[PDB]
Amino acid sequence: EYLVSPITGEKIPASKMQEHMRIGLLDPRWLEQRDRSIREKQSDDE
RNA sequence: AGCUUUGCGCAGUGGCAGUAUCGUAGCCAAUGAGGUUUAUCCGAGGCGCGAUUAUUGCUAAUACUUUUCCCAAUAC
Repeated sequence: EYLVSPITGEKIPASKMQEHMRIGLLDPRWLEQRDRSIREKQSDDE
């Protein structure tokens, strides 16, 4: 179902539109925080 | 042709509070979250996890000496 994105404007259909609204608004700082957590929580000695 | 309403942006001028702000390729949620009162009634976010000066950035405070010139006859 060729819809319109209020973020980009591409023609995303009915079902994957919802996921688009969860990804297109995902905070870029979340990626940095998750990579920081991986780097900090996996370099620890037992 | 002004007047005006709603929502959304960009700003400007203020006021208020730092026990709160944000994140959520984690989960659940109008096919119903949560319900202590008004329950054959109300009606949205909630939980877990994470960051932190209980939002985050800047700006400023916490010192003087290198050089470079020299003495001499109108004489056996």
